[PDB]
Amino acid sequence: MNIFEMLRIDEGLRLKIYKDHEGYYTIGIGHLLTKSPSLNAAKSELDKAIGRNTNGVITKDEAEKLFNQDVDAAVRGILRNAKLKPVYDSLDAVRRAALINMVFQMGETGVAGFTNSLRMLQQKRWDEAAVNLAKSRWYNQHPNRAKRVITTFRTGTWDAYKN
Ligand SMILES: [Cl-]
Ligand SMILES: [Cl-]
Ligand SMILES: [Zn+2]
Repeated sequence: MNIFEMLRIDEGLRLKIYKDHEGYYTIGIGHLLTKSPSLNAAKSELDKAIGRNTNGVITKDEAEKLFNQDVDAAVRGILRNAKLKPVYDSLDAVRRAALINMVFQMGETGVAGFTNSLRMLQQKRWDEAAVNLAKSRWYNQHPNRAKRVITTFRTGTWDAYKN
């Protein structure tokens, strides 16, 4: 398993613009288009992102392209951040993936705000981190997804994702 497969399971794949669980316009593999309520604004953004008049629909390949770009950006977000990098650098491969997943979902800034959990993870206090991470809006709004990520941080294995 790897980050891509992991995120593909958590985000799914949709080829037509859709409203996500937060009520925003998204497409492909969790690719947010706009937090605005206008579909037009979302189509504009889509065309801009893809480089063609899409009419709100894209191909698998195009979705995969947005996805590669998005995963790249999450990583770069991590590496650039003073609070995230040192943690990331302390972790094993599986756990790094769980950090990336969160950054992809919520943004570098968002994750950087989990001071306490970050600190526990850096100290390798897994069980503690996992409890702390669950005390969040993130967990409460996405219990199944959040449980898969937290487990991954807890065990360092891909178990939550096997299926
Ligand atoms: Cl793009
Ligand atoms: Cl969920
Ligand atoms: Zn959400």
